[PDB]
Amino acid sequence: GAQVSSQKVGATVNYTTINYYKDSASNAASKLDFSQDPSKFTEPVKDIMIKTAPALN
Amino acid sequence: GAQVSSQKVGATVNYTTINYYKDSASNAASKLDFSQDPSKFTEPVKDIMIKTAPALN
Amino acid sequence: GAQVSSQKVGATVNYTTINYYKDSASNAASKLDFSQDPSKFTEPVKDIMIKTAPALN
Amino acid sequence: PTAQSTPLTSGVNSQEVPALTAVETGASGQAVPSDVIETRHVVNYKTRSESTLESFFGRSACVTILEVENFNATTDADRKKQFTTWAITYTDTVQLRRKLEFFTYSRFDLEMTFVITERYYASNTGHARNQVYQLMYIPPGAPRPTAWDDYTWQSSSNPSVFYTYGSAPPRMSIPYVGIANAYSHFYDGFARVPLKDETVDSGDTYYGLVTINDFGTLAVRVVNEYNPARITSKIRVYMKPKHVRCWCPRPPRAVPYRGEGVDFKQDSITPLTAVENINTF
Amino acid sequence: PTAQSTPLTSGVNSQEVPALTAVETGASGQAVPSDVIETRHVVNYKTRSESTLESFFGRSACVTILEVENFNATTDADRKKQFTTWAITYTDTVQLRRKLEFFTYSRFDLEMTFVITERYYASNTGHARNQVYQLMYIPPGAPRPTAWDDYTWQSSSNPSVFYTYGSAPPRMSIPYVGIANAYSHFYDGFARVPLKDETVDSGDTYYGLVTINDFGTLAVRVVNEYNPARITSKIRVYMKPKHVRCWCPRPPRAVPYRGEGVDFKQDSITPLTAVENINTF
Amino acid sequence: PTAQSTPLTSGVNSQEVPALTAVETGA
Amino acid sequence: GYSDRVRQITLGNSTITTQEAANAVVAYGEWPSYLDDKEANPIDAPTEPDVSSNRFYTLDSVQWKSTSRGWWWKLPDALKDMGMFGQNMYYHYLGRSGYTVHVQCNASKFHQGALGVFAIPEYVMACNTEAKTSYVSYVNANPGEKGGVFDNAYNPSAEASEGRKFAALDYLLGCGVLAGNAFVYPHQIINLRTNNSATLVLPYVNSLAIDCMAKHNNWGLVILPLCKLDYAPNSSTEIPITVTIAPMFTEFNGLRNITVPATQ
Amino acid sequence: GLPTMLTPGSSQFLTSDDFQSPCALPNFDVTPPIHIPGEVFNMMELAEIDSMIPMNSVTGKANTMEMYPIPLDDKGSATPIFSISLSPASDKRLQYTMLGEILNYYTHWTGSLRFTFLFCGSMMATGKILLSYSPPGAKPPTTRKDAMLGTHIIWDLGLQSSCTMLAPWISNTVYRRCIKDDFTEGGYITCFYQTRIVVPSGTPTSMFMLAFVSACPDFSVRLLRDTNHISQRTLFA
Amino acid sequence: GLPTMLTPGSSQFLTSDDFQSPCALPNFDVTPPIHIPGEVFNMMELAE
Amino acid sequence: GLPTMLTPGSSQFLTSDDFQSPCALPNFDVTPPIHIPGEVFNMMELAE
Repeated sequence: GAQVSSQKVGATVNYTTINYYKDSASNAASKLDFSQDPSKFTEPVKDIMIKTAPALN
Repeated sequence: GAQVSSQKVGATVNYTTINYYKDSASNAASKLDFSQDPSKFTEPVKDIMIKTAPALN
Repeated sequence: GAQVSSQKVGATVNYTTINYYKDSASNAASKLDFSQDPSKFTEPVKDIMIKTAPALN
Repeated sequence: PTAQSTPLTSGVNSQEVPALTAVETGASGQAVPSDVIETRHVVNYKTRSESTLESFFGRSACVTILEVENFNATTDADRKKQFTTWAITYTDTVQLRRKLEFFTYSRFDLEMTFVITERYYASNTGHARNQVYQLMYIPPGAPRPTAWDDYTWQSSSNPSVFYTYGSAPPRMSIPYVGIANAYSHFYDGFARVPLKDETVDSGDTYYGLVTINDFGTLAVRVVNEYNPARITSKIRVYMKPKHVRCWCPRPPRAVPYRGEGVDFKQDSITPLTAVENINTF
Repeated sequence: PTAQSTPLTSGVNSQEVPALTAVETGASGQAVPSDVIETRHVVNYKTRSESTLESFFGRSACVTILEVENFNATTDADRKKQFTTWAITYTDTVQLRRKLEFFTYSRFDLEMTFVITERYYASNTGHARNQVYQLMYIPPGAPRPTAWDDYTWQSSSNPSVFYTYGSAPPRMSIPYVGIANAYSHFYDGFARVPLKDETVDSGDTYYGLVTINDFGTLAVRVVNEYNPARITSKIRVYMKPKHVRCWCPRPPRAVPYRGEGVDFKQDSITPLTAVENINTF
Repeated sequence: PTAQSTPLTSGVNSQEVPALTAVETGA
Repeated sequence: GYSDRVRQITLGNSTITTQEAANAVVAYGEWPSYLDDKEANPIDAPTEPDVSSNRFYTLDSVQWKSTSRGWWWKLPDALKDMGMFGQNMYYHYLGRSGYTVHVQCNASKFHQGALGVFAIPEYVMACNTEAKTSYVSYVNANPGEKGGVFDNAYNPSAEASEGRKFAALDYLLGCGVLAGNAFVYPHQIINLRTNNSATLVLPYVNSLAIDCMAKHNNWGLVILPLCKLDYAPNSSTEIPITVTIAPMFTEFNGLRNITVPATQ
Repeated sequence: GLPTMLTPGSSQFLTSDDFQSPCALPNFDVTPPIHIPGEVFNMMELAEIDSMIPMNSVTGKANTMEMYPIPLDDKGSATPIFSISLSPASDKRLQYTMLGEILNYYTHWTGSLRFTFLFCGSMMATGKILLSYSPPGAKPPTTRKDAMLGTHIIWDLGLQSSCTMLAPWISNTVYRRCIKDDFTEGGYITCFYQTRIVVPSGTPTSMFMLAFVSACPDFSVRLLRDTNHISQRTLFA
Repeated sequence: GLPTMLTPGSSQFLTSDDFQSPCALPNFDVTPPIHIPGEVFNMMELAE
Repeated sequence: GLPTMLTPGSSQFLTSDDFQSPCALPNFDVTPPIHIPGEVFNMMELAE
């Protein structure tokens, strides 16, 4: 039961992984999570502010 | 001949197992047995006692 | 080229074997041979003797 | 396969009375919060995975410590330090024993592991080349060594493990070797029936498990011959029950052990510390 | 999944004014170069792969240094050098701590790694056989050792690792063991509510995370008995958070720590070096 | 491939006499 | 209208009634049975004496006083001289049996007290000398039907021969465990305001399919006063506790001449 | 010779590891299993069995059979009958129960606790008794009017000999620690006469009840550890 | 015994490595996750 | 260089082990077998 994934591009671009232990805590690093949305920190406003519009009416 | 199973959930969630030796005694721990029924210790009575009913008539 | 067999029962009951060397002499122990027939030592008589019959007539 | 969730219940005013029972029956109390209070719904994702017998017993535990030495032995008592023997059992220590003794019977394979450690006995007698240890399992009936270098150690049929000092702790598995259908942690009986008017002495005969148990002997030596420097070694033996089943639960040991049996010691049978008052938070 | 490309834009002469906003709203500035200059098209192939939490925290970092020794201990204080205990935490050191404290809450598995080093204490007291170390994790409640060779070390249920000197640094994984749904790096509260007119002393009670945190004890010893030569050892403990999630970002620590809490030191609260002039390139 | 099981038998009163043999035969 | 307070048990030519029971216990949820062909061990045709031995034998009664600390019996031992069960036991090398245990103790609506009745597998108890370990004589370990008693004191004997008997210390259940946890064993309680009997049905319990009965007791029967007897008009009063036990599904193997154990 | 490389951990002996090992007795034919009554699969099965709390382990009675029975009488006192903290692993009385003993092989616990009480007076005795569980954070209750503001049940004595009070899982943390610890304190269990015990003449005016404790089906435990209830100074042989 | 051969790097401890390791607490049931406000995924979120 | 990790037991010599080992005489042509009377397969044959 072997997972095959793309490896990080450097300067035959896949790598193989088999988990050997029965606890997820034993596993290596989580695969890259590219999730993001800074709006909750950079723009947590109740009413939408369109950039091109005035922030205050 | 490789068994693939779910590993214990921690904080690619399968692990692989191959038995290398010819005696079962050599094998690693038994997979989690969630069997249970405490009735033989907590309620080993001959006649069924319904909780909501009186225990004695 | 992997052989898969039942392992000896103790108290996922198969094990895998791959021969790594090119001479059979290198191999591990022969799989259990349950052949037997003690008649050649316990009863090597020319004429069949039925247990329930007399051995001598 | 999780522990139980709590349903959404409200109150009652009913002839159904789950809060009352009668424990004279042998039944424990069965009522749960929903039976006696208003409860919300709570989904329970938590499991009892770590309290399965396999999890509970799934540890290598120290069960004894042996000593063996390697020096030029002139006297008779010094010759007996060149090797050592041990009756194999779980009872020399208290921790694993107590856990096993939650149950009357049990059945499992064993994982034996050893941790071997050395020290110099003195500073001014030169040095000592790296030592190889032999741990031989001597099943009941097989001849036991009288010297560290006698014929018994050729081990043509006994299993032996040769360990090189500094290497990874050695380890092997043992099957369920019991001659019964399970191991007994308790045996309320004797090894033989003493008969009427027999001459055989029953003034110094023993009782229970000790009279019937015998798993054999572990013999240990240093395979090396003596260096000018005397080296004393310790062998810690570890056991892990695996593929475990157990039957007939018992109360746990409440007071210090004093033997391989269930006897207790007079100065050590007061486990509880008294409370100031029955009302004391 | 890359960082943002720049589009081809030219100028404007418009009632749309993206260059102006009002940060009173709580919103940060949102404008980008294309909004306020003429830009060319630039395809951006670059990624933020190395600033993901997993990448940011994906290092084994030293979190403490322990000392333990192995010699013939006559006095009481010398007996206490034969083993050592440590309250497990990320706060003894500053580097990882500061990185973790970018966040209020977090949740992760741990990779514990150890680096073990020895030296001789003096030259003229012979030599010493290769040592085996025992690192035992003692969860809260389990009995703690009072001597290097007492019963606690049989470790029937506590996890222990036996390390042979010279071998690869030992390593194990720990799950997310928190009793909450995440670890708290900050706790603006107390372990209990002091009530009116109670005799219990609240003149020497503590505040915040220290009053509620307890991950247990790491106990360490040398399993060997004393050589004529005294050997002192150091155990460096390393932590790597893996499978990481974090919540509620905070400003980073700007000034030296002085405890396990957020307190600062009077002689060390001037992080900035003054500039010659507000106009200074 | 096991060692031999024991069948359920009761008694006999028969001219068949399996209890007697003659080991002179070599058997 | 059938209540679980009224019950009748018939085995062989013996019948028991009770009108103030408290259900009945089937130990570990398992009724006794004969030994299956797929679990058998000795190969000789077994003897199953059926009704001659599978019947209610009634032990000598004991007296419950406010000062009483408890009573114990072992099992097959309490029945070793009981009619045909005893003969079959001693004529054979091997034997197995289940039991119906019926403990009887009636009083009045004005008495009070509670007896814990426990059936304990492999009830190994401590010896009474600290010069040795596991040091109990066969004769003291097997008192027969008269049983033994608990005490609230532990006075191990100096010389090794004087304490070749059980140290039946009540709060340690005679075996180094707290008596309050005896409820993990099959049990009932005779609480005088509620009931006058306890009934336990026991299967064979052992690490083997069948064993030597004269060597090995499978069950211990323990009766501890959890709450002491009390009766206001006369607290020196005593009420009897009577123990009646029936073997069930008895099966014996390895017939020979009779076993006659030593008596001193 | 297949190219490999050792990683940290190599050659170490972790007592909680889970690896395979060669059998010292190859081809060993184990003794065939047979059915034995009373098989256990999980330690929580045992925690769900009622065991007696040594509620009255005061001086003179601790470590005797008299530590178990809780004194009662017909005099209708306003003081509490017993009081005890919900600290099932740490408390000087609860820790010696079967549940408490099991909890001391673990670091964390969660779930509801079932306190079941058996009245052992005469049949002629009647009474009503209040059993309370007050969650933590306020004055510990020493009076009935404070006890009844918390979770409680009023027990009427009668043909049904026993009454079950629940201490439902009410906690800030998802698990509590199996040690005395203010952060995971569990609250207070207490007991009062709701009316009083009443008897006629010819009847004992003082008597006892027994208190049992067991875990409910929502109960679970984590983080196996060594217990504090057993130790040794030298080894037996 | 399958023929292998150790390569350079063997037994070293690189602090930026990414390997598996045996769990010291096997079969541990982690505390179920719940939603917490303000989750962060990338440090660049904070730089913005 | 494929990442591995040695477990307890490594380098030990258990006399009852069952592993493969390289042949000191590779490509050796064994003497062809022939039938010999009285072959034994199990020691219990002799006990009978």
